[PDB]
Amino acid sequence: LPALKLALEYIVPCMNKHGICVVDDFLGKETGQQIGDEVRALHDTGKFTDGQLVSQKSDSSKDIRGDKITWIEGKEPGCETIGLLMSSMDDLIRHCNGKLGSYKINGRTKAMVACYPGNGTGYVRHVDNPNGDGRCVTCIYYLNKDWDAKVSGGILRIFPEGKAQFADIEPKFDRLLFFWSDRRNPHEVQPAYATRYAITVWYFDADERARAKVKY
Ligand SMILES: O=C(O)CNC(=O)c1nc(Cl)c2ccccc2c1O
Ligand SMILES: [Zn+2]
Repeated sequence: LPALKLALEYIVPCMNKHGICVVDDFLGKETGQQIGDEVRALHDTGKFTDGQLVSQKSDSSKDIRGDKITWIEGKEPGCETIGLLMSSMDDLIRHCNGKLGSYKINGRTKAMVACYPGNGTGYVRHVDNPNGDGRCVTCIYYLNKDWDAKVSGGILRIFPEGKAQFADIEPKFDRLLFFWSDRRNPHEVQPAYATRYAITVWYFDADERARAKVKY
């Protein structure tokens, strides 16, 4: 489907009504696989950090670390398909401008590739942008083939601001996700028992970002 059709007939209305939207088979198998290879290459070549310090025991040899990350601009050699993913995300956002709430997106962060090693670590409940730093939309792309939460866990659980119920999102291969970055979407990553890859990009609202500068 053309970016515009997907955006106008689904993303725009979905976001305004739910603020949490999922798009499966975003780029297709071939492209998704190539991205998976680039991300795996980054890992195998030691480009990721050692992982978030989860448990710092008296002894450091036994320390437990979680999600590993690496920032990608999208033009570096070996990550061009990722840059392509980022472009696809952008073209999609552009077709939504003026329709995603009253926000006016004028920029984004670089891509943050994250890898949960599968040692039972997850990510505590949190809000991406709780202090109004400009980020209005969180965009996540998953690259995990044949991922079964019942077996590997790693489920993304979001707790919509008012609703009681929460939404469980599986980090399925070639899946794209959109959700408001503010306090309306507190979320967390349940313990992952298998290698879990995801690529995140945050979009900035023009006004919020402009005055964020003031307050720093
Ligand atoms: O990956 C997922 O399905 C959900 N991930 C997150 O919500 C998430 N959020 C933040 Cl702010 C960070 C921040 C740093 C590293 C990983 C993060 C992460 O996976
Ligand atoms: Zn988050």
